[PDB]
Amino acid sequence: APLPQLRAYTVDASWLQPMAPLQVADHTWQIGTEDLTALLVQTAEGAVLLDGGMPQMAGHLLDNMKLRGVAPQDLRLILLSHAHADHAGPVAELKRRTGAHVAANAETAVLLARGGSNDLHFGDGITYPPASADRIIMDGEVVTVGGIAFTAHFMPGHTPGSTAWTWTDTRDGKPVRIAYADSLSAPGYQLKGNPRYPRLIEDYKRSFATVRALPCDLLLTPHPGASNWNYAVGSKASAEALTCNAYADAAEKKFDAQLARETA
Amino acid sequence: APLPQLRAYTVDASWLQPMAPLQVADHTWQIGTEDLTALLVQTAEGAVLLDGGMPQMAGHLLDNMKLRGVAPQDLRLILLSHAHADHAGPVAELKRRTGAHVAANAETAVLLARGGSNDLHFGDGITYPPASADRIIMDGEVVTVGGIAFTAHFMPGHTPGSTAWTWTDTRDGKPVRIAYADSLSAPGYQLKGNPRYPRLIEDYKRSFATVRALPCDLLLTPHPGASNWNYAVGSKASAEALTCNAYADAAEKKFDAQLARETA
Amino acid sequence: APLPQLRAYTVDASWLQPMAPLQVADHTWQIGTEDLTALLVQTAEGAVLLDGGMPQMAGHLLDNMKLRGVAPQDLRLILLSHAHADHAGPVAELKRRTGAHVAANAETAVLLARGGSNDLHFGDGITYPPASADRIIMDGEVVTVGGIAFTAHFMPGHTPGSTAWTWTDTRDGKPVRIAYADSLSAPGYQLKGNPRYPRLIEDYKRSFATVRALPCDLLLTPHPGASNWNYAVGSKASAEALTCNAYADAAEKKFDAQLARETA
Amino acid sequence: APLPQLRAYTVDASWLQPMAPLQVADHTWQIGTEDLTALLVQTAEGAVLLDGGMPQMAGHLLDNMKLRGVAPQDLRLILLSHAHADHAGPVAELKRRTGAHVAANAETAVLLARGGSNDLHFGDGITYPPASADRIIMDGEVVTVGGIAFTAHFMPGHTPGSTAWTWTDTRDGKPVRIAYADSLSAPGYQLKGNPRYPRLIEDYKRSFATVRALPCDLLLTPHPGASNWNYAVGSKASAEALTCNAYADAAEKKFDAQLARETA
Ligand SMILES: CO[C@@]1(NC(=O)[C@@H](C)C(=O)O)C(=O)N2C(C(=O)O)=C(C)CO[C@@H]21
Ligand SMILES: CO[C@@]1(NC(=O)[C@@H](C)C(=O)O)C(=O)N2C(C(=O)O)=C(C)CO[C@@H]21
Ligand SMILES: CO[C@@]1(NC(=O)[C@@H](C)C(=O)O)C(=O)N2C(C(=O)O)=C(C)CO[C@@H]21
Ligand SMILES: CO[C@@]1(NC(=O)[C@@H](C)C(=O)O)C(=O)N2C(C(=O)O)=C(C)CO[C@@H]21
Ligand SMILES: [Zn+2]
Ligand SMILES: [Zn+2]
Ligand SMILES: [Zn+2]
Ligand SMILES: [Zn+2]
Ligand SMILES: [Zn+2]
Ligand SMILES: [Zn+2]
Ligand SMILES: [Zn+2]
Ligand SMILES: [Zn+2]
Repeated sequence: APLPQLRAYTVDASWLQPMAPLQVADHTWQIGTEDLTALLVQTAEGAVLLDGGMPQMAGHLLDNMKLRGVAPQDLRLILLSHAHADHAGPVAELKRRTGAHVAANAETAVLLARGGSNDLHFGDGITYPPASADRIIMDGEVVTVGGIAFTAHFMPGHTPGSTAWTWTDTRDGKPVRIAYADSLSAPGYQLKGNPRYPRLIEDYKRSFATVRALPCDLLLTPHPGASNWNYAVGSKASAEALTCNAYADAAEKKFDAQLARETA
Repeated sequence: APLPQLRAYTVDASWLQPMAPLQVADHTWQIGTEDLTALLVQTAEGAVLLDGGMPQMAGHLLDNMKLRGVAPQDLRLILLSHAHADHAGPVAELKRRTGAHVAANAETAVLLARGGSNDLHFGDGITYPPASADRIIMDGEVVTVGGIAFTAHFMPGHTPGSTAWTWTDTRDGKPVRIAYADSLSAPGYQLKGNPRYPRLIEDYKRSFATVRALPCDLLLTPHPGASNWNYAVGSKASAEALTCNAYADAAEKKFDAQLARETA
Repeated sequence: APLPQLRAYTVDASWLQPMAPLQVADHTWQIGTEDLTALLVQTAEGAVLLDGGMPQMAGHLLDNMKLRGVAPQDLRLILLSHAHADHAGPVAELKRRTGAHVAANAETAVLLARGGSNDLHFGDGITYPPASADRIIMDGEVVTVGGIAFTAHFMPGHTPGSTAWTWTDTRDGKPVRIAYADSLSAPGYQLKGNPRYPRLIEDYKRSFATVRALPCDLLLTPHPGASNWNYAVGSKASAEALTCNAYADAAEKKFDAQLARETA
Repeated sequence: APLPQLRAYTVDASWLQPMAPLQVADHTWQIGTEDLTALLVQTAEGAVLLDGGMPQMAGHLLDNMKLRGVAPQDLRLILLSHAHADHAGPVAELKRRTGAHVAANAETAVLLARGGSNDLHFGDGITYPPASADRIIMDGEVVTVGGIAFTAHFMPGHTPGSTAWTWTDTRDGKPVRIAYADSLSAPGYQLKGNPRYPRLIEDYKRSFATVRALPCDLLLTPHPGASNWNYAVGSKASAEALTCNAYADAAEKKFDAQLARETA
């Protein structure tokens, strides 16, 4: 009886369904797929990319950046929510083909440095090509590119380096405060007494309060369904979107019920 | 039409067929599978592991080390031939569970650091968990562990960091010079005018002469069939084994014919 | 007028005054200098080193380990308080000459990876040879070596990766709870509105409460004077030592006065 | 008697004497100091920097790039000769403040990754802030930026990753072939039987032949005096400059005499 074969990381087909650039604000564009968020922010001095999706999406992101008139050498910075393969997949290839830098916190940098291997909950099952972080950022730090200020807010939980990014854009000249909050889920995580993450419950709870207090007029999440975004219906995508309170309060109820069912 | 799914790195079943420790010399043991070489060298001050095989072989290697009376903390050093997933797969997990160090040259270290991603010929198709090299070694350098001296011989070709290791063991008190030479194949490689490896032909040719001149009374290769080793027949495994000249001369004939067919 | 010359990191002479192993508990030994703490813990399966001091102390640490009958290959693990040159200096050389692994959190790992360069407060003025962390640890995680359990407690402040280590030893068979807390000082730090560390005050305050609640019957600090340890007087070294409450309460009073004087 | 203090890396004052941009060709500019070469190549799609000099020269390089009308975000690539502190010093700071990428071979990347520590000949005496290489290049590989092609030529000797860069510029429309060859010196190196570099003599000899055959109409070196460049006299700087043959033949005579005196 031979040893088992390696198994690839397969996802839903909608996660890999490419879409054209859907506009969020005057400078913010969704250029990922129907079920994976990849945000582009075009400024006067360059573009900024927030997350990238699956590893095989690198070419699709570049095609959509070309549609927005953004050349590869115009991408200045890559920001991340958390360093899992379904969000930070193409980061390594994007750095090679765009000449961009990656800014992330220490926890996301070390997870990105080993390509998602030795995950606290997933082990080596979800692995992507590794990449290095060029700039380490702290909680509440401000990253400015082309006059647009990106503020990081640590929200540990899904990964130890989970980060929410908030910035202020315009919509026909009216200022809108966009908050890109990371996921607050724990799919199959051992919450109680996890040796690889002893203070996991304290971090999740403290992150729920963090998401509630985010300066936010419009919320987006790495998975659009988590905040009731529907990238497929085009104009009416943000119709039934959730608030920061509604998103954090719904996520905490799921966390407590899962925590209660774990004690069984 | 969605983007294609990720595909895993599947191999022949014999590459994953575990085997018990087959003895090579007084201190050298094969503890891998039937078609993947993993050499253990037990010394008075600790053990040395040469290659590890597929990524899912980490547990099998530890079980065989236990059969030889080698505890995890007794593995002192990990040496490599080249940093591909079918040879350096479990290196990252082995470092975590054994407290061992990895010695490799600059070219193998950087390929091991990115887990085989961005391969010169394979791209991101064959990816394994990344690991870091603790000690960088040069061509002709001597690594000593427990009185046994391991000499490295650079043989660039299959990978830029392909390394042959030679050491002198005993067999019932009689000194035997064991040479562990890396593969000299180029499966699907573009040999002529490869932009990622311009001087590839010069390196292959120079490596053929290197393998011929290795101090060698017994030759082993990462794939046992490359030197006509048959780990399955136990005692008669080294019966029809090849010499250093026979192995290099057969590999060069295949390289030239492939090079001639490439010009077509 | 030429550009200014590089200036080395010079310290007090007592920081570099070697001392013989002074015993703390049945298994805990101070093997550093008179004004720099380097703790050795000898277990049945190997030794553990906590901090190392200045970069030029690597040879002195090895000599003292030899006096305790600890061979270089017997050092299994290196633990750190924070990755500054006066505490993590010889870590890179120690890893080369002992075959030991380093366990630290993400923030200490990335600072250790760049050798103290690009410090949040010191820039590139205090730089030491870089080293890599082999195992990343989380807050409250337990590291066990030879039956002795080391519990990490994150106390961000002096550096973002400042860590206190607590373990339970014996003293003539009587269990003693030793806590090795990191420094709580801010020599020349901008506390209010520091762009490289926006939430610095929140981390310092939260760390003061962390140090107070440490399970501790005997406290040691990277600088022995910070807890009124006097390694020079031998037996009477722990005579006037401070408690966890006394150490945290004295450090907070200095932090608030410095914070009040900063607002001037 | 306390342990000795750390000593900084002090150099000649002329190595730190800033100079204004002296023009080499239509697109090539020397923007370093009087005795340290730092070459800037302005193209239509961005600038390229070859070497940077001492670590404290980062601000001077940026000032000279501003004089050439090159903004920090316009520096696309950093190329190196070898990763010593007097040539790759400011690379880490330049990457932070310019958003540029670094391309170097495996041997230079690993030396740059540890900031010059654990040098084969210098140990930890010459240490600079570490930086990471974004793109690994092979011997004879071509790097193109803005239509200007940079060809790498490995010349191991001074360091294992010593690289000569050759490109073709214009001078009033007339094509000039510029070769930037690395140093061929061995100041205090043990040449014969060096355990850290066993095949050092073979690499030096093979590199002498490499420098002779470089396509070169104008030669520059990291230290301008090595090729009889005098950056101080402005226009007449390249007056008494050496050829590729003259530079390699003079360096080999010094190597053989030093090798003969070493055998004494
Ligand atoms: C590693 O990627 C994830 N997990 C998986 O794909 C497998 C392992 C699974 O358990 O379903 C992960 O985390 N995601 C999230 C998230 O909320 O971030 C959700 C909702 C589920 O999908 C991705
Ligand atoms: C990356 O692993 C290898 N390649 C593959 O598995 C695929 C990609 C394939 O082309 O067959 C690779 O190289 N090997 C060698 C070797 O000689 O080293 C041989 C003989 C073929 O198998 C492994
Ligand atoms: C980087 O090393 C330190 N700082 C210096 O040496 C210079 C920069 C200085 O400002 O005096 C640092 O932090 N230490 C601590 C500590 O409490 O950790 C104390 C008390 C002061 O000494 C070391
Ligand atoms: C590490 O920097 C160097 N060495 C020193 O500065 C000290 C250590 C010294 O031995 O003089 C080094 O190599 N250089 C070269 C070169 O040719 O590259 C020359 C000519 C001498 O200066 C620099
Ligand atoms: Zn995820
Ligand atoms: Zn996800
Ligand atoms: Zn291979
Ligand atoms: Zn193979
Ligand atoms: Zn400090
Ligand atoms: Zn200190
Ligand atoms: Zn040099
Ligand atoms: Zn030099």
